[PDB]
Order: sequence, then structure tokens, then C-alpha cells
Amino acid sequence: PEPQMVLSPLTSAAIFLVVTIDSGGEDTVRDLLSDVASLERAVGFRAQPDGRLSCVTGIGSEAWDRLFSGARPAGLHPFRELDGPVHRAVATPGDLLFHIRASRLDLCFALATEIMGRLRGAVTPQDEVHGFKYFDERDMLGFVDGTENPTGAAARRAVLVGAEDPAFAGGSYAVVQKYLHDIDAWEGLSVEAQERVIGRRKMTDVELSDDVKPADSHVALTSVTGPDGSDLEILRDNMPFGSVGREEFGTYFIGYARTPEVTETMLERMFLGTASAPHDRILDFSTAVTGSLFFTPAADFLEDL
Ligand code: HEM
Ligand SMILES: [Mg+2]
Repeated sequence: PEPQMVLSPLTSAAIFLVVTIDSGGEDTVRDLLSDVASLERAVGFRAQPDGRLSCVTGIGSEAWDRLFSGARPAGLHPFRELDGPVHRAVATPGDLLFHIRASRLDLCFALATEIMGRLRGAVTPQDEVHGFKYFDERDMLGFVDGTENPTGAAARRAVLVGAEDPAFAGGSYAVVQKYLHDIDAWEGLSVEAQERVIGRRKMTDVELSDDVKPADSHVALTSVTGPDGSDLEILRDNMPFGSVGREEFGTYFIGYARTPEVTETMLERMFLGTASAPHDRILDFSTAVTGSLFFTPAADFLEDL
């Protein structure tokens, strides 16, 4: 089974497009799903090898039951709202995700235009974010973002469904959340205080040693081990976005994993906390305004519709 391009090389541009399927739009969506790989080749090929254009298509739980009959991916459910004592992870509507990445925005935009042209009158846009790589892989908080992502075989094993759900092997689960940052509040902190929020040095990106890394730092709370002692990993490709006029400075979070259980465990630790941590300190400067969960099927599943 051939996975979608979940494990993309590093790209500096992205479009995240989240849509709902209007009543009666199911047939139009099915036809487009069977063509998206063709469209990705048509738009991207003339910019190879440096274009690196890819589209990962995800289908939400409710949408799956409208589009398909028979067996479902084992972990496919609607995003689970988290009502923490301070912070809330909201669930927002989303039937289809198109995670479009490239070395240039122009390739992303052209593929988004071709996809949305085919879906006109069948879908309603819910979210559209144009993301950009910010200096040396930094996010809007000024920290390097992606450092401890798994690579190679480790990444394949973390993100791709295998024999635990054999009918859907080569798929993945994507969790998206659009975050807005309170940059005025963040910039009121010293660099040393910001490093205690994230759990790494700001300029050099060296992890704080275990003796000084706070229990409520981002890195501490999103570090999770399984019962068998192994690290539970996700693959992230967070993208900055914003609008200076509106004072909107955001991180578009996207995390891929073999099972939503790994991503949801991290979210629970962030929003509801643990024994030693009320919540992830990153949320004191970051508000989630969307939250959706998608299954990204194997490429051959989409081709065969
Ligand atoms: C709120 C906006 C977010 C920002 C700005 C952000 C930023 C960062 C930064 C700067 C790092 C350290 C460098 C790195 O390894 O990437 C990091 C690590 C991480 N983040 Fe986030 N993050 C956010 C949300 C989330 C969410 C929602 C999750 C999970 C559901 C998550 C999971 C992780 C994980 C697993 C790591 C690696 C921890 C480790 O193993 O060392 N992040 N993030
Ligand atoms: Mg402000």
C-alpha cells in the first residue's frame, strides 16, 4: 500500500484548506478524491525537482460515513473537545483537509485553485491558511519549530497505520489546530522565561537539561513514553501565518500519527495537565480557534474510488 506524502521533505510554504461537504456534494467529492494525485502531478511536475509540491487529503469521521460504506479506520472519530480549567481545545467543523506544501506558495495556490474549482457548489470553505517558513525554521514565538520530529524509519513507524488496522494500512491521522498568539504578552517575558515555557534555548535550540526543564514546559508535556518504555512520537509541520494589520500572529499546528491516541494523549497533557503541571505554559500565549481530526488514507485507496 502506497501512503500519501505525509513524510514530505522540508517545505517553506503551505496552504491548509478545510471544507465541509454540502448536502448532495458527496458524488462530486468522490470524483475529485480519485483525481487529486493526477492534479498534484499536473501542477507540480513542471517545477520538479525543487518544487516539492504535495497534497495530503484527509477525511473527517462524519464525512467518511457520508462518502463510504463498509469498514472504517479503527481510530476515526470527531476531534475530542478538551475543557481544561483555564484552556479549551475547541472542535470546529471540517469534512475534508487539503494539506498542500511546496517550496513556493505559487504551486500551493495553483493546486488549491484546481481542487476548489472541481468542488465548487459541493463544499463550503471553513478555513484557509497560507503558511510561511519564518527565518531559520522558527515559529511566531521565535523558537525553532520541528527539531525533535522523527526522521526516516522512526517517522514511518510513528505515522503510518500498519498491521493493527490492516484494511487501512498506509493511512495516517492528522490533527489540525489553528493557534493565535498573544505576542504582546509573550514579548513581555525575558528570553530566559520564554525558554522555561518551551523547554529549549531560544537562540541555539539546545534542550534544557532535565534538572532545569520545567514540568509545565511544552517539551516536558509533549514528551510521552508508552507502557513498554518507547517514545510515542508524532510528525509535525507547524506553519506560521498572520496579518500585521489585524495583529494576527499564528501557528497552524498539524500533527500526524499512526493512531489519534498519541496526539490526543499529548493534547490532554497540554490542556488538562498532569500531577506536576496545571497545563502547558505555551497555552498562556496561544489560543486554539480551530480543532479537527482527519484520516489521510493510503494513496491507492483514493485512486480506486
Ligand atoms: C501552540 C502552538 C505550538 C507551538 C508554537 C509549538 C512549538 C513547539 C516548539 C518550539 C517545539 C520545540 C522544538 C521541536 O522539537 O519542534 C515543539 C516541540 C513539540 N511540540 Fe509543539 N507547539 C505547539 C503546539 C503543539 C501541539 C498542539 C502538540 C501536540 C498535540 C505539540 C507537540 C509537540 C511535540 C511532540 C514536540 C516535541 C517534543 C519533544 O519530544 O522533544 N505542539 N513545539
Ligand atoms: Mg496584542
